[PDB]
Amino acid sequence: TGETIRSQNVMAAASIANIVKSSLGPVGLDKMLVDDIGDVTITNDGATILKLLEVEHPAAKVLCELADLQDKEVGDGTTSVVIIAAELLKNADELVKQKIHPTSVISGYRLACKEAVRYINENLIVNTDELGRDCLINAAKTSMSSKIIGINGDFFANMVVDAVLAIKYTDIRGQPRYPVNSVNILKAHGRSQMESMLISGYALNCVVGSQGMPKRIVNAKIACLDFSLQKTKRESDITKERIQKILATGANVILTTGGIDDMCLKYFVEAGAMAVRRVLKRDLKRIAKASGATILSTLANFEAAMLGQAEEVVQERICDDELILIKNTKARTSASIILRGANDFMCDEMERSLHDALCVVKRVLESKSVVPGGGAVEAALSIYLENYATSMGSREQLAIAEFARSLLVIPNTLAVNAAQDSTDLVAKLRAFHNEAQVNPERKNLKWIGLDLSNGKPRDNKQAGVFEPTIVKVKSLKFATEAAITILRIDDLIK
Amino acid sequence: SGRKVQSGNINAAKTIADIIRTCLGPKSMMKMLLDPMGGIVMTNDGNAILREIQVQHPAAKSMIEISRTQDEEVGDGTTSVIILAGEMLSVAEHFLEQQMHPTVVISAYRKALDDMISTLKKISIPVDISDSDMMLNIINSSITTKAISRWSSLACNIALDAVKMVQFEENGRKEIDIKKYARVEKIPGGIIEDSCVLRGVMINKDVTHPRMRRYIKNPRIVLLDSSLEYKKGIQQLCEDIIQLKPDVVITEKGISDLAQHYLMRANITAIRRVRKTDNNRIARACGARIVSRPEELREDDVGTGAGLLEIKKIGDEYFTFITDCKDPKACTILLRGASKEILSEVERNLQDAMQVCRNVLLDPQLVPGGGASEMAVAHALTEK
Amino acid sequence: VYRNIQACKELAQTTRTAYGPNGMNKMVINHLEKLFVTNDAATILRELEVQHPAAKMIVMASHMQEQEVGDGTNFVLVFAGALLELAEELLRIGLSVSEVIEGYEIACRKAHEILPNLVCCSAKNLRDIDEVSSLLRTSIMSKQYGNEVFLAKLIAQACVSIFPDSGHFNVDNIRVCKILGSGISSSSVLHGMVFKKETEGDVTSVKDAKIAVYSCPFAEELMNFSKGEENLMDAQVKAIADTGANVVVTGGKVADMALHYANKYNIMLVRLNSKWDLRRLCKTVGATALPRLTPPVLEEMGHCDSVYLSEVGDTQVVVFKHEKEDGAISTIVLRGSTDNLMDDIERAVDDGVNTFKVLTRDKRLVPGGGATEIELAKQITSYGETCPGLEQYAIKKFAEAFEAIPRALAENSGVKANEVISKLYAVHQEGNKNVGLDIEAEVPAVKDMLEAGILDTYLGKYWAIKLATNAAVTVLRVDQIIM
Amino acid sequence: GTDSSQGIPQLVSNISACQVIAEAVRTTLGPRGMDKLIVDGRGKATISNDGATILKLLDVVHPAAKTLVDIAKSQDAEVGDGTTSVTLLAAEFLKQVKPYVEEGLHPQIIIRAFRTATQLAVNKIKEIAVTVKKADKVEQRKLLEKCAMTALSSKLISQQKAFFAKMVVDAVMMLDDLLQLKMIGIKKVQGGALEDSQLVAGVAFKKTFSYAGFEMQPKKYHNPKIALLNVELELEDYQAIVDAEWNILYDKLEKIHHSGAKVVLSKLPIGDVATQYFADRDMFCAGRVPEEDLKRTMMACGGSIQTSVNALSADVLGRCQVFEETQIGGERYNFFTGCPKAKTCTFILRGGAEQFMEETERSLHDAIMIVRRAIKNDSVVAGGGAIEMELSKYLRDYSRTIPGKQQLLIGAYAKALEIIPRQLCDNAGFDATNILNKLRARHAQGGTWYGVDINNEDIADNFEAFVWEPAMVRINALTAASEAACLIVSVDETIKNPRS
Ligand SMILES: Nc1ncnc2c1ncn2[C@@H]1O[C@H](COP(=O)(O)OP(=O)(O)O)[C@@H](O)[C@H]1O
Ligand SMILES: Nc1ncnc2c1ncn2[C@@H]1O[C@H](COP(=O)(O)OP(=O)(O)O)[C@@H](O)[C@H]1O
Ligand SMILES: Nc1ncnc2c1ncn2[C@@H]1O[C@H](COP(=O)(O)OP(=O)(O)O)[C@@H](O)[C@H]1O
Ligand SMILES: Nc1ncnc2c1ncn2[C@@H]1O[C@H](COP(=O)(O)OP(=O)(O)O)[C@@H](O)[C@H]1O
Repeated sequence: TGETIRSQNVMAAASIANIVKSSLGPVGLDKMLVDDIGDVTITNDGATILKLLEVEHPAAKVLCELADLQDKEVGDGTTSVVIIAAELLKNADELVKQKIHPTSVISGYRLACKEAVRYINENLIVNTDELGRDCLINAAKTSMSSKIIGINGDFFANMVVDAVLAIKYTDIRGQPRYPVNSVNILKAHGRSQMESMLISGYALNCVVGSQGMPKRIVNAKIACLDFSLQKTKRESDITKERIQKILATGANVILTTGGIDDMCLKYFVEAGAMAVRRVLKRDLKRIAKASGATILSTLANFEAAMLGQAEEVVQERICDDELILIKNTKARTSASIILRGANDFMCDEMERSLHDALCVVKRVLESKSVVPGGGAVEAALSIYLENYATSMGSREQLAIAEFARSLLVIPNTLAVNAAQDSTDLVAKLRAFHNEAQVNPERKNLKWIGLDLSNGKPRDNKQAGVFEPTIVKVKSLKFATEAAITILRIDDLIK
Repeated sequence: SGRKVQSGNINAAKTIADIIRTCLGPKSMMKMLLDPMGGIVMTNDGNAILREIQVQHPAAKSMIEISRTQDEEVGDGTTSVIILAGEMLSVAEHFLEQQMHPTVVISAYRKALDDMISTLKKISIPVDISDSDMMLNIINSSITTKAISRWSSLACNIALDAVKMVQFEENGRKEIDIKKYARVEKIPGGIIEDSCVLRGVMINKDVTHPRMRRYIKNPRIVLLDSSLEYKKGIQQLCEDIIQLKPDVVITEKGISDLAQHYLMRANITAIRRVRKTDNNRIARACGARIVSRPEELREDDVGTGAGLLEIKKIGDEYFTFITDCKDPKACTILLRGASKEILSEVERNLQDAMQVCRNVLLDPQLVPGGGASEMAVAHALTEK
Repeated sequence: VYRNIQACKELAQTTRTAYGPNGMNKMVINHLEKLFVTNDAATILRELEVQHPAAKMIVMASHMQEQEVGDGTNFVLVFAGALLELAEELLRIGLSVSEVIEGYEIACRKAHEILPNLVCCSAKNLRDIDEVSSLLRTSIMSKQYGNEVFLAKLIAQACVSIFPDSGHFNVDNIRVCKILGSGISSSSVLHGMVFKKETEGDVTSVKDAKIAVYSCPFAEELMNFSKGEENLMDAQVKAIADTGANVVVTGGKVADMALHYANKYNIMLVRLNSKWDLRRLCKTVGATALPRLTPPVLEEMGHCDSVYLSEVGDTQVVVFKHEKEDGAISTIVLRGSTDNLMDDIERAVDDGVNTFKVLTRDKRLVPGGGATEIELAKQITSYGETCPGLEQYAIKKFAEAFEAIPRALAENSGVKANEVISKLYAVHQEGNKNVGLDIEAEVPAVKDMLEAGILDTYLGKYWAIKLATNAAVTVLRVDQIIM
Repeated sequence: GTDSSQGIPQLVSNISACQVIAEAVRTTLGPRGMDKLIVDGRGKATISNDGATILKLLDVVHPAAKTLVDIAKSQDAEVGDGTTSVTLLAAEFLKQVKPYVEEGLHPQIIIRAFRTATQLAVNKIKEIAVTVKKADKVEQRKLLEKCAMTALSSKLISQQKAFFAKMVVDAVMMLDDLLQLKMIGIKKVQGGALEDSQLVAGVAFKKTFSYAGFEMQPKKYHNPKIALLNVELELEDYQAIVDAEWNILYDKLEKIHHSGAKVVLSKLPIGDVATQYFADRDMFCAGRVPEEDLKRTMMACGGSIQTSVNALSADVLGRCQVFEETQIGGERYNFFTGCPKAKTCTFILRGGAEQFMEETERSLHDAIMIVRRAIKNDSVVAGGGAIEMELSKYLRDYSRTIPGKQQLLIGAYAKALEIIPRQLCDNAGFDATNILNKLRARHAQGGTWYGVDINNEDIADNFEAFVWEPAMVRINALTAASEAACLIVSVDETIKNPRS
């Protein structure tokens, strides 16, 4: 029947957590989400589950609202914040069952969070410096592991780390902001993936734009167009007049996206232009922004010094074709990655691995403050806060202790979802982090993550699993806020 | 719940698999359909069994949907797919009760699938391509045990000529094939021997009054979605069409006699009340282009298509023959008979053999049926 | 038939957990409302009110195994349970019961000849107390706790190696006596039957003595009646004290007048005779029970050798040693906090001494701890493919039935059963026969028993396999009966 | 029942049963805990404070309850101090481990973890226990009595407690032969004050109508020995019965000088209406005597036992030192002191207020128990739930080191060790959680000998508060509690055999 609306709220939060509990981690099980119309949805990430779960309890409403606003704040962490909040609510309910007033519990939780963010800020990792590459390459390999391309994963990691760090695009106020769309895929037929090499520029596999293109160009101007140069019955017949007019302004390499022209062979020698059809919109937009250019449809009237610059266009046998290597642009955006093999059909999994490795590497490089993943932070915080609570001495000892104990739910669920003996894994992690405090010389034993592959404790900074500091800190803040808000709503009788 | 939901899902899978588990093979047993009015249906096909029956569990609905998607993609084998899925999900019960995680079961299943793929590709017997001998052997093997045994002599050569009418040469050697672009012409009447083949698109629509230059020795088709009106006071579109000088321009609106004269002034033949499933195949077989924006209008607005046009009113009905098309990828196949109750089935089995042929172009391989392949791969796994 | 298999499954499950050294002991209450805590499976089956006639067959098979080898009973139970489970699933497949029976018989015949090919026999002889005690370690290790095994093995072996004469042993010779109080470590080995007594007028140096056995335990007119009672009692004590009688026992209590008259004859008065002690005395000295006081005779009287008081164990005890064989009887004194753990230790001692008796007629030792079970399973399942026909299914199920013993021995030790079985089976191809299941590690690890000295007798395993297979077969050949 | 089957459900049921049995003695922990009323059927309600007495008279029927009660009783019999502690601690162990059982933690793992934790705790205790025995306890006993009056500190008897403590320990020292509670018995007398309460080295029993017949006995008699008579003393064939009765009455006087016994004892009623008839006998008599007085006389003075009417023996008037009969509170009491083996000390519970029997029997008995236990052993640790806190802290610190299943279980063991101070401060009536939190803080950082103070309800250094408990008895109690918990955990089935 029930006895306390506090209990009803905590059970509602626990049920909401249990709905999304099993999906935490990269190997989380899927969930079926069916509505009244009979439609079905398949999902793995908890954010999608919560964003469309049909909730019914006001406490569940509050918890989902906090999760959604946390998602809008930073993104990843909704499932983790919900699970942590539910664990805090359960433990606080157990405490208040022992005649501890919830206000002392709330103050203890606030103190525990305030101390936890301080502990994290003093025991995080900033190894993503210019001297930190072994960690980055190991992260790329680990994200590229558990696949048939693992043997070739070392070369791919080496070729991708320097590719992303060399193309680092600076921003307006001075931060390294690598654009993910700067890196482009480029399929290849013939030789397998075990011979891939980085290309510093884009080269569409298509018809040859021109044959008079020199290997290196001292001065080029990207005169991008969209129309096809053809004769009809500033010029009515768009073949000569506007081309020469733009060439007078300085247009050296005209980027003709449209169809080819029947007398442009002379123009491709006297001026050095190009003609390639069906250029990808994203690729052309990036190559224009790689040189500070914008797409021009017509030439009726910007043409003086706004057109982008090309420094070197290699015209040789690349990918068994006469590719156009428009590289060495102005901005750090022009690049392309060879995708060897036979086609894009049998290499779909490896190219998707390339994308996810790119995503994890760009996550690591951004937000230079990073923390190890795999639940290391949770165990370290639990060990810290157990000592902190005893050092306190007030009536918030139990509150802070239960906050410390509740954080272990994240590695616990990570271990369960990894099909391992969860208690043993969390105990091993906790024991490794114990020596990080009792032993003053074993300082560099703090980032022992959870290796989900073999299900054994593992040094994780070396492994390369990483999480932005802001994500963990702000998720902890929101978990504490949600737990506090639900725990305050208690004095009801029904 | 935990594993309770897994057990429920696979129990629904099992209870839907054994419904049609009995209706495969050359001696399939019949099934009873009892609608809530009193009617009763004889049925041998498990596909219709699943289609007519109603289910409430999402797992069953998903499996039925996957069986369908396999049906309209590759053709046959839906009953086998359902049976196999039910069997694997049923034998997973033993391990799911071992308190051992579904993830390791999943990994084991994936390894087993990879090994089965390898051992099938190892055990498959090769077959020749473009050779009628083992093509007819496959006709005897699979295209038989259907309603075609009386009309196999015609189905066989219809398919064998039809194998070379839908090829796309995009990335390799004739490895691309599209399914609906074959110009099917199913018309009852006359003898079944009148069914034949033709290289070109066969359009059942025609101009109301063909008193104009309909056929030209080099149809340069231009597609247009605009509607032809009386005149400008629209002849302006016709005047712009005159700029590139085509001979045939395909529209999708009616044409009047005065509109007919205005069109033949430009010497262009339009069509009306045609279907999109006809317009797309016309464009595919002719390689034409559709454009009406004046700025985009260039010399590319006209694309040469066929090389010979003809109109024949076979049995006082308006046919249109477009032979010798530029792209032999959407070409005419003719069907004749009395009733469409079997010719549809014979047709569908023939394009099943068509898919057989294109895969033979990819992997000219055959696997021994009658449970031979199943036990062979089971032995391969067990010894592995 | 599935009803019978289900009943046998339940009865095997109820004692499956007690298997192995980490067996979960159960609480036992009998009809007279005691409260035991026992891990011995045979004891559990004794107090189980088994009524299903199908499970009665397996219970009788277990009794026969215990009656002949004295150990491996729970092995018989669990093996029969696994065999019936797999036979049930075979029946559900569609195989006839006759084919299953034939396959089981063929598999048992194969196993009986495979078994003697994996033996690492005894070292030299039953002598060399340390070595032979090391052999006798595993049984006591399993039956009671694994801690005090190092001492229980020595206690139970020093007594049994006393008389290895002509290679003949009897279980009843090695008797066990209860002396409550101090811990188990205070126990030792003594010679001759022992129990309590009351009086102190005893003589130590005694020749062949004379035992009297009592099957039935004990104003002037008032003075004359008292005198009559006194004179009748004096006449009775004179009549029982004639013919040079020296020792008397009675199942009752002491009386001051009775003990006074006994002492005036220089005869001690022994009391506190248990309901089981009189038969043991009568068989050990060839005596007889005398109902009343008035019929004592020399012929109906048994003979002992030496009687004296021993203070060993912080208490007074009597000793009846040096019998006709002068060394046949050999007791063991036991010390414990209460009597509840006394019974567990006596059953462990019995389950050790009977294994020693089995070893007397067979020096063959087999690697235990699941080593031999997994080896037999591998051998039989390899032989299965060599036999085409309908019996291959039953042979494979026999192999999987052998697979059950390490499975139980692990799952009743807090270890994932499938993991350890897979690891054992994989190692057993290269890390051959002598490898088994390690108990110490919580992680599912394996360990060699030839080095660890965890071994069990060949004859016991052979007979247990035979009896379990026979029980499964004879319970599969029953259709039904109205119940 | 409710899920009494294989494995987990039966373990849960047994844990619940142990919780129920511990709840019956939960609140009696501490020197000033609650009190219970038990009615024994016919209507003799029993009131008592000590936990062991409560457990000994329960009606346990559940097998888990019985197998915890027997452990408690064995602990009480082996050492008389600390019974409700072991049951409460074992029940706390079971309740703390229960939320780990349904998750699949195999109970053998719990057994192993409990055993290793208990071994660690027993090892740790030895490095903290401190020997104080030689530090002026036998000679210069001021420390002994300074520990002794703690059972009566901050009470109404605060001023006079030193007298009672010093005098009872004076009695204890001269009787240092492994004293027992039964053979050191106290008696209550109506009237008087508390300051003048005294101890006679013997017995103190009032003479009632059926107890003693003749008054003004020869007190200053230096060889009084008890004579245990077993026959009545007080007073066609219609005249034959009269003659027989008169002959019996005349023969009852044959023991006056022929037997020669100054004090005669009988189990048959004695008539004080015939005091002048007994005045002709002119000797002391005893009748309807309690068994305690009988045993104290036998092992102190050694009175003879007689069965016949003219039973003559040489022990009727053996050697006993002195005879005492002094009126106490206006009523004459019999004192059989002055004995060759007078290892007896009966205390006169003088006092005007009659309801103080519970106060004195809860105070002085505990005081003498503490004195005796401090004398017997050499090394002690701080009490009042102080050593439990230290063990909990040490076990919690050690648990984090070990990897694996045992870590959580040892942590739960350490958490369960906290219940003793919590229950002490709960029975004292003050906010338990605040006391526990302050204790944990100041005890993890500051010192290792802080417990709970029952007077001011605050943390205190029980070492300088002279709250001593022997290390050996605490170690034994902890071992017994852990072993009882392990025995409960290791059981997963019961067999009934109801009728046939
Ligand atoms: N390689 C890895 N090894 C272990 N844990 C990982 C790894 N990659 C990601 N994780 C886990 O994923 C969790 C965050 O993902 P999650 O919060 O589920 O995403 P979302 O918030 O989108 O649901 C982190 O707790 C981290 O421990
Ligand atoms: N003549 C035959 N003898 C034995 N087996 C056959 C024969 N004809 C067909 N089969 C078997 O029938 C199976 C496929 O039939 P089924 O799946 O029911 O048809 P569909 O694929 O149209 O559903 C194949 O596995 C094949 O082995
Ligand atoms: N230390 C050990 N490690 C592993 N297995 C053991 C160990 N000790 C005994 N065993 C196994 O446990 C089994 C115990 O048999 P047991 O239950 O005593 O049969 P019964 O009760 O009928 O005598 C033995 O067969 C032995 O192989
Ligand atoms: N004056 C006191 N101050 C603090 N604690 C005390 C005091 N007297 C007794 N205790 C506590 O009481 C406990 C024993 O009480 P209890 O178990 O009720 O009696 P018993 O041990 O005889 O069963 C000890 O652990 C001790 O710490």
